[PDB]
Amino acid sequence: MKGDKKVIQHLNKILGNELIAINQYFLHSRMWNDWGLKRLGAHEYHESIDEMKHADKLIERILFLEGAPNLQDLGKLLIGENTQEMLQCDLNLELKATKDLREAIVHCEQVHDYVSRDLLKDILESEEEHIDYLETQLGLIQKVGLENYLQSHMHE
Amino acid sequence: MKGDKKVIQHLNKILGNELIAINQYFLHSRMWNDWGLKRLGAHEYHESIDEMKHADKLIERILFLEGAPNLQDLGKLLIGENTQEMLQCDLNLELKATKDLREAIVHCEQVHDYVSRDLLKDILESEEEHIDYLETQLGLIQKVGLENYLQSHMHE
Amino acid sequence: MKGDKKVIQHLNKILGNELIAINQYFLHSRMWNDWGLKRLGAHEYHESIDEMKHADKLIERILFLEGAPNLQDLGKLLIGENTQEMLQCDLNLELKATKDLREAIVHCEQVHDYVSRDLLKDILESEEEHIDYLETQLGLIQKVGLENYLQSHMHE
Amino acid sequence: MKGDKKVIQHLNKILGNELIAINQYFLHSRMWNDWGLKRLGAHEYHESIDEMKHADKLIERILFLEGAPNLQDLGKLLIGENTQEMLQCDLNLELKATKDLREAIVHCEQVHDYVSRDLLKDILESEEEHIDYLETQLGLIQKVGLENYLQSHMHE
Amino acid sequence: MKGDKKVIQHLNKILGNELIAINQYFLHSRMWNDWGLKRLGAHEYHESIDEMKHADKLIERILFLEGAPNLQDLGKLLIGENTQEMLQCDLNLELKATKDLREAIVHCEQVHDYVSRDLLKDILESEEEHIDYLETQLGLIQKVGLENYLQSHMHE
Amino acid sequence: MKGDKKVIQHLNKILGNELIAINQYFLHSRMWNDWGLKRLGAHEYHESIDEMKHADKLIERILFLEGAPNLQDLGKLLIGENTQEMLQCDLNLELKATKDLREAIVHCEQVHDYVSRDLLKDILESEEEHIDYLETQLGLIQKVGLENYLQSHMHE
Amino acid sequence: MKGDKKVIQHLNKILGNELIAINQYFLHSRMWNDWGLKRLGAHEYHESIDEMKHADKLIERILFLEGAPNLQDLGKLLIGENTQEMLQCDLNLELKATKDLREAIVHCEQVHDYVSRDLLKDILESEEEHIDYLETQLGLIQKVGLENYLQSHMHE
Ligand code: HEM
Ligand code: HEM
Ligand code: HEM
Ligand SMILES: [As]
Ligand SMILES: [Mg+2]
Ligand SMILES: [Mg+2]
Ligand SMILES: [Mg+2]
Ligand SMILES: [Mg+2]
Ligand SMILES: [Mg+2]
Ligand SMILES: [Mg+2]
Ligand SMILES: [Mg+2]
Ligand SMILES: [Mg+2]
Ligand SMILES: [Mg+2]
Repeated sequence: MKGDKKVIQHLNKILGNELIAINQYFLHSRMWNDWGLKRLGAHEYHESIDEMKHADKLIERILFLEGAPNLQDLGKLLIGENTQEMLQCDLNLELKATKDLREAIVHCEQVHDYVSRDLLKDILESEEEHIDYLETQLGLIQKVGLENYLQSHMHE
Repeated sequence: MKGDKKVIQHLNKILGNELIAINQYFLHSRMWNDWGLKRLGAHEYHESIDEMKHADKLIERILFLEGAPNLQDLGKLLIGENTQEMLQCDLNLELKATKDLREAIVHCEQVHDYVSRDLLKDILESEEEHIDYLETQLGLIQKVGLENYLQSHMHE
Repeated sequence: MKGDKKVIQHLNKILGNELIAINQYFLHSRMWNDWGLKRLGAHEYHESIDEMKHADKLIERILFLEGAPNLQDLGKLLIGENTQEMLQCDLNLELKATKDLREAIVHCEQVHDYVSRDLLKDILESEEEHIDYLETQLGLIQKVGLENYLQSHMHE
Repeated sequence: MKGDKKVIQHLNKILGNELIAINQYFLHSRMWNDWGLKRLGAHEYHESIDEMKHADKLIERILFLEGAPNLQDLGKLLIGENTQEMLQCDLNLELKATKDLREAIVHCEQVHDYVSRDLLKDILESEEEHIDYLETQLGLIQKVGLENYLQSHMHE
Repeated sequence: MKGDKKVIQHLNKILGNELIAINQYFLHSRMWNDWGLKRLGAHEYHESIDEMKHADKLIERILFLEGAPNLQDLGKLLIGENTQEMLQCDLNLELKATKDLREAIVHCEQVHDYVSRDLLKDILESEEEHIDYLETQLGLIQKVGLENYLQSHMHE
Repeated sequence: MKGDKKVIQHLNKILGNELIAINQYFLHSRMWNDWGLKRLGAHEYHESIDEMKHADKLIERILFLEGAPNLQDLGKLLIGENTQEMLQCDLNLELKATKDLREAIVHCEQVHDYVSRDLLKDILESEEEHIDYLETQLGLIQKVGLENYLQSHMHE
Repeated sequence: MKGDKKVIQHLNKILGNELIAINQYFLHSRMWNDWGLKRLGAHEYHESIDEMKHADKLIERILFLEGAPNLQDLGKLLIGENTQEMLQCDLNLELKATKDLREAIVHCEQVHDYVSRDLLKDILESEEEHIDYLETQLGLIQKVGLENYLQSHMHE
């Protein structure tokens, strides 16, 4: 089914966002696991997996719409050097991701690609939940203090 | 069954403290969830549900006694701005609530409405349990420090 | 995550409508139960629980958007005094609730708060279900007569 | 297998009658559901699924005999404005359908297409069961009065 | 609940398309079964059923909005003559159906019927899935050859 | 029960047709098994069994009507050289059987042997299902090519 | 544990080959699914996941050896335009990978990183397995013809 050319370019840019997210989160997860902070390791693993499945849905929809998914161009991964940095790196990436998603939905509505709008909304619902998770972890670092925070995240 | 007009007014006043407590404890619980203090939030939600169950039995009786239950005149919620303050706000609401129950129960006794008294004594017993919980948390903030106390209420 | 001010104002308004509905529907339920019309009491109870869950999710959404939920302001409860009027009251409240949900959806769309839009769309479909129930009961009173209608809501 | 061209004509006629029924009964079922007469909706809904199954078997048989099933020429639906009129419309349709069934069996017998005859006899048997139902609902409306009849069909 | 009269008109037009597809997919399913292409027959059978489900919802919504569902009017079936022709007819039909769905959605948004919108969107997502299936069968016919393609759909 | 002399003679004739088919189908089945076309072997085996069950019920009826079942005079088997001719041989035999079944039924009706007619109708229904099967296989050889057809019938 | 810095440069090279592999195989999978070659898509999906597991174990050995994993530099993805090109692209990549694996292993042996060698020997076995699969599919396309080969990979 021939899709709108700019819809597809939007979808490929979200995909590019999801592809940065997949790898940033995966490496952060394995750093935390590596330092002995398993609870964070595991939680960040699942965030990564989540973006993979978003990427999958985006690849699938591009192909249906007779476009060409772009998995070659990998943007800038924001890699913190401590827990507090890592969390804010992921939050910076999610805030870039959310306005880009918002850009695309406006366009889908213009051209009446409502199915693609809905796909993007469900993705946007999920990135807003990751923002909440992330912000809240920064808050808890202030309320309980970094050392307690890390302590609460050694084990599962 | 025609009731005592003043009992009904005591019952509506107790009902009135219940409705404040429902909205306050509920709002406090979501606040605590929102901040990542999910254990504090789950406890406070069950407190709110409890107050809902008292209101339901109060309403039921008022109607049996051919009064008119008052769900319209909501009073002032005591919303704290941090955890210590939120606990103390629940406490104050409860000290007020218990003084009004003791007064209701005196008048029930005087007019021989012994079933209404038994209801209020049950509720009173539940409010004193609540007070014990709140006083023990404040106690615990002091023994272990606010930071450790908040850490032990992040997860379940 | 900071959200649009007129959005949060819109949510606190929808929330205010829910709180009216919680109290009004709960009291009508206990009223129908008190009169021996257990089937109406059961159904009306479950409407009140529905409004409660909607209010929980608004409250959760307002806090994430860094707003301050308003459980303190409680509008005019519309209590009927017989079955026909309590139903007509519920309906009038629901029609006001859906005019406000539409306007608040319009606004979330303009400002690209698509997740808050989707939440409200969900609540709105719930309210339209409640409107269909309310309207059908009033038609059924006309079809089978009030006495048969009440007979059919005696037993659970 | 090449069948009698005229037998095929009858089968296609019978089919058309069943296509009217499907749509008539479905809409009637859904009108009744919409008025909160859930029991009449449910029964009428099964009458509709019933005619769909007859239609399936007529389409299969037409094809086997190398006919062309005609699902294009939808005849006149008989929609009522109230329960009693809806039932009387169902009764009118069914009585036309059995006159045609008997015509078609007469021709099947004549050309020795005994299988087709048997197919139409089994349909005829269902159609007579449906006549019996409709005549009995109309007779019960008289015996218990419309308001009781409809009360009895409010809930499943 | 009073619906916008031109929403109801669109709903009835979508209903009208659904009624064509029901009859057209069912007849195609029974042709394919009759030719021994039973995997094609079953899959086509379930596309028919799914359209019957969309019709049901559309009739249900129209009656709620005080509309009158049109099941008397049946547009032009596109009956193919062989497997390629039948699939292409189903695709042509689906392309008309998605166009009218977008048009109806634009209008629902305009008059703020966001629930009708959401329903129409769910259907559109289903219609688009049927389009992918059809385009995909047509493409496979080209990759594997018609003889093999049909071979692969003889047995269930 | 002394049955009609000519009814009994028709039943012996239909039995003779069954006896041919039994042997013809059993030999075709074992030829297809012997050539490694096991799915055709199995299917033809079950057609053989079915004609055996028909021959049983005819023998039981003939004996009840005080006749002599003729199992001795075996008509001409139509044995084919390749899959295509075997299916066509089966079909030719099935078309002679249905002709004799129709003439026997006509006679049963004139002399009012209605139970014999009902027996013969059930067999006719089975034979038409076999005619359907056989014609459909000859059509699929045309559609997928002989080599694919046979390929799809090597393994059970 | 301070590990050899050139080993760590190998591992990051092996890792960067896995990262090409993941994306390449995951796009081929989804192209195959989008063409209806669902058995090819599923098989290539699992090759993708397999490489993702390889990528995970290398990141972990690197972090433990005190190096910094590189997920930022995405190699050249070899994306075919038909099934046969797709498989040769996979094979092209896998021979580049095995070359790099053997280099890296010889170096591990020099410095006595026997444990990183054993991890590399395990990955090398996986890739040789995948080379066999890919060669065998190319050789099967010659033996059975492309139309049969794709036909056999339509369904799962
Ligand atoms: C750094 C690169 C990647 C790493 C390290 C990685 C790692 C993993 C791991 C460990 C799993 C779990 C496999 C299992 O044991 O079940 C997984 C699953 C998965 N991956 Fe990846 N992956 C990467 C890239 C990608 C990409 C680029 C995509 C899509 C474009 C993707 C899509 C998926 C999907 C759909 C799953 C299945 C998730 C589920 O349903 O559980 N991955 N990945
Ligand atoms: C801001 C106001 C309120 C909020 C947010 C609220 C919310 C809730 C929620 C989320 C539940 C759990 C329902 C479920 O998931 O099954 C609940 C249950 C319940 N509510 Fe409320 N509610 C409110 C006011 C009230 C009032 C005023 C009453 C009674 C007069 C009431 C009576 C009840 C009862 C009896 C239950 C069931 C408890 C049980 O037996 O498990 N609620 N409410
Ligand atoms: C007004 C148009 C129609 C409507 C609204 C409609 C609706 C429905 C619904 C809701 C179902 C049940 C689906 C499920 O939940 O599984 C159904 C089943 C079915 N329909 Fe229809 N349908 C229509 C036309 C037709 C026609 C024209 C035919 C055949 C020529 C047909 C054949 C069938 C069959 C065979 C079934 C399955 C019955 C069973 O459960 O065994 N339908 N229909
Ligand atoms: As083949
Ligand atoms: Mg496609
Ligand atoms: Mg009373
Ligand atoms: Mg104490
Ligand atoms: Mg927050
Ligand atoms: Mg045929
Ligand atoms: Mg209505
Ligand atoms: Mg005897
Ligand atoms: Mg270390
Ligand atoms: Mg080899």
